[PDB]
Amino acid sequence: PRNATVAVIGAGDYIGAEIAKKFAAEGFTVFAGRRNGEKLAPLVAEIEAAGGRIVARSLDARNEDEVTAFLNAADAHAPLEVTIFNVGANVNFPILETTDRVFRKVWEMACWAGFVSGRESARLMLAHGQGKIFFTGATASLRGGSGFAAFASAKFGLRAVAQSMARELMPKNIHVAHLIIDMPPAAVAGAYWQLYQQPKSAWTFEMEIRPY
Amino acid sequence: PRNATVAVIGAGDYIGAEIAKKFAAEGFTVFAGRRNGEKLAPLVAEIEAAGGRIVARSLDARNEDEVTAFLNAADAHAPLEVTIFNVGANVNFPILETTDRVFRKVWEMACWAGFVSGRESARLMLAHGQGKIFFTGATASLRGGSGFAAFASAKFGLRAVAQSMARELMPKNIHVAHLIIDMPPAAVAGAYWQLYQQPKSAWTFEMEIRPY
Amino acid sequence: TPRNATVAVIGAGDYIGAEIAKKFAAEGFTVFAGRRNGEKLAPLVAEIEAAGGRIVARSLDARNEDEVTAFLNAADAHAPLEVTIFNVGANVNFPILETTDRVFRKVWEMACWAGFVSGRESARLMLAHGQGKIFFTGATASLRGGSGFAAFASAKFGLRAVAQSMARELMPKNIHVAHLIIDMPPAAVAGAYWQLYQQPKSAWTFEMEIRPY
Amino acid sequence: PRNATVAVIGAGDYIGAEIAKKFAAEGFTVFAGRRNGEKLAPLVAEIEAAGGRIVARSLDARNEDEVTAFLNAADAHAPLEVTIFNVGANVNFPILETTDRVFRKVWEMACWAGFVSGRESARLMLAHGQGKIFFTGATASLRGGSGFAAFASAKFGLRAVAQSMARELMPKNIHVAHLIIDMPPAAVAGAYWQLYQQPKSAWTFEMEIRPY
Repeated sequence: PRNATVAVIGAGDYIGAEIAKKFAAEGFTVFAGRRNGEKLAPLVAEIEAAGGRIVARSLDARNEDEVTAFLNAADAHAPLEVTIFNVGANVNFPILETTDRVFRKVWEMACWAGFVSGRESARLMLAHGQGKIFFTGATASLRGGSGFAAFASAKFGLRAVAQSMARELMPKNIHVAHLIIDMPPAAVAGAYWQLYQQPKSAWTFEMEIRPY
Repeated sequence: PRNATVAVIGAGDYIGAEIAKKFAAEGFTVFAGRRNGEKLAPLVAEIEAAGGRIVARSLDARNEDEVTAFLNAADAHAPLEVTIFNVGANVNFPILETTDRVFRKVWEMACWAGFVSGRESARLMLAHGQGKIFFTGATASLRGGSGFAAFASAKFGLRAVAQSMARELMPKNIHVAHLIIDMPPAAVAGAYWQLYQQPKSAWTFEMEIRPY
Repeated sequence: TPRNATVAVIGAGDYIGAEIAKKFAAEGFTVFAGRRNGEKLAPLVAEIEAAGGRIVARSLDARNEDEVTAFLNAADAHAPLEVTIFNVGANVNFPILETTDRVFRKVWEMACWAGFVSGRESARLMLAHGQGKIFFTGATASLRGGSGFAAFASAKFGLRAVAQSMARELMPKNIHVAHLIIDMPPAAVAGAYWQLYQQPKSAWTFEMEIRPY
Repeated sequence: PRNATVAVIGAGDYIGAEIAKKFAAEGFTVFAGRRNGEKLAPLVAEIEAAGGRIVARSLDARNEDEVTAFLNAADAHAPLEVTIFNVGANVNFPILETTDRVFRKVWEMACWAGFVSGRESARLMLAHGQGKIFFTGATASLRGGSGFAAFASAKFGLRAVAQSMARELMPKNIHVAHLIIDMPPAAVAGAYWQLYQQPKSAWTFEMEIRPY
């Protein structure tokens, strides 16, 4: 056991669940959040039967108050050392069929939410003097294809937040990273663990993984 | 001459004025747009003095209904052939001092507004079967520096919108372009004219200019 | 009215190169046009001269640094060298195990080495006049290396770096170094190079990508 | 042991030495090459006192015959499983001062040698049905600065070789990677160990590391 927490913002999918499993398996108390937090009960049982610690919460990440409360709670339980922001929103609409609602919603889910998760984690971590903030990217963080104006906009948006944060906070002992996924959920979790284990002398900001 | 309109969304600054001057000098009826639309009066004087046609309007680009009406007003006067989105927003705040309001407001001015201006320009131009949609970018569209989380996030976001639109609409005879600036505000207006003059067999999506 | 100036077109043997020569000659420059077999430039010379333009055709193997240097020195001696356009392609594809020592070396000599020498020697000549433009033709293989493209992409990436490094050094010294990436009509590429030529120093583009739709 | 060899081409610097020490400690038989192979004698003595296995050879990486013989020698000892190509050439000259001799020598040491190293490694590895081919890059692999025409040309060139080889060979079970440096040399060795440990479902092609 470590006297430390890991926040997994977006433990709904298999990737998010695997990240939770992995950091729990390594002795962190995992705070896991998804929209319908009752659906985390399978994951909790499995992790706790394996002897690991997890606090499951319902969380709409679009809501900045809930994100702040989620992260503050994690840090109150034990010092927050790692946040993994894992909130996707893969949608495709031709530009004319991209509504105001969809564009705003995707930004709120995939960019706005990551900004708030990143800022509030930084606030908690800088008080401890160390920490790691990891964001999940996609190929839409790198290039905007046809139909992906809403989605690529939010993912480019998140990438820029990660960059600016890294420029500011890497010199302040916070490892900001951006993992672009393009597999086993478990392989994504292993990749986050690999970023976690990097020493200060050789930190990677951006990594892309593909399955072969 | 000409029987067609140019919408210059962001005619408030020096760059926006010069673009309005340039496209009017080349025979287009320029629909200029800024916040305080009555501050366009010295520009409207100078342009009409030289024989150019200009319709000055108040415009808050964040408001999607105002943008839609602005672009519809331009098209109703003469077929809309060129939209140039040129909306500022250059701010710097450390991550912890980047407020909810700043982040959301910067996105609204610089990314959301660009998406609306773009999608609505596309609707109108596709009726005429041709047209050009140009977006002004910055170094912050390409990399996020320290303190630039809000601004870089929004410019990255605009880049992805421009990219996705280009992937879909360039095959449908609409030249979508993204002009990155690091000048003569007049030199920027010239660069846009270069992009306008390009034939369909040699269209550039992204062009970056800087002085020496 | 003739400009008292030359343009070196290194690689005037394809349609793109010929159109570049046609364009700069149409705008009043004397074009020095080089291809491996200079006698094959005879139709181009005839066409340019009948339209009122000036052109000197030479045989030039751009892998040969002595020939590149002599070609550029000759152009500058004629009239001040103002624009060099390096347009030496080489699109070839071989799986990695089938990419021979010969193919890899030759593609580098033609597409990268030749560009370095042309660039360096053009810079030497142009800096004496205090101005000039040095343009390099790139490809998508300048930006990413696909399967089978190890030799070609290596040389194109290599050319792009040379261009970047020359630009960082010489743009503040009044040389517009540029890199035009293509993937037409050939007349369109010439237009794009003319567009780059026309840019004022308050707004130069280093790299630009074009494609047809 | 691992009953396998690791070829370190460019073991004459501190980084090269550390890569050798690292893979030897993990039970590989390291084949270490540098221009004067007698200067590897201290490293051999250090690794072998620790219980590691290493063979030192003189190698001029510009010479394709020597590179091929080096890698054949490695594979003849035990299956070549990892090749790490690590031959730098960090020189700076203004363009007019970059001689024919310098531009060619730099390509020969830093690009040509890498190509031959990669092609020959792939030949040997494909016969065993697996392998990893790693290339050390620099910031000059990504952008060319003033004075770096020779170095950046060769480094860009090598990046491209790595890219093409990766596209072709990752589907055929060879992990090709490009580690961009910029720091302790042990940190570089650690990052290559990271890349070695990546499972097939989550391989990264390119990773940048820098110190903080």
